[PDB]
Amino acid sequence: VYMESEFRVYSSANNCTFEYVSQPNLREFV
Amino acid sequence: NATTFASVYAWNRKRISNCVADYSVIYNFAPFFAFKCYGVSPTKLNDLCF
Ligand SMILES: *[C@@H]1O[C@H](CO)[C@@H](O)[C@H](O)[C@H]1NC(C)=O
Repeated sequence: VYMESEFRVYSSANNCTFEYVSQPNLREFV
Repeated sequence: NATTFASVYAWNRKRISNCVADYSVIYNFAPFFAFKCYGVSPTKLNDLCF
């Protein structure tokens, strides 16, 4: 980012079989 | 209910997922010239899951 005008994390596109959208000091994840 | 369909050589495909597959709303359109089903049964299509 130099807002958030770049998404070069991926290079191409494919099937895209699924998509989901929702809301996003210690934050644990499993 | 689309207003314009693509040609046969450039057929457009849409993906259906994460929704309630109510196939009964399809019958509200014009009488179908062909409704041949293979493997699946249109009578109890809503009973199965895919
Ligand atoms: C959907 O189908 C109806 C008839 O069943 C038609 O009058 C209507 O124009 C169609 N919708 C669109 C966006 O064309």
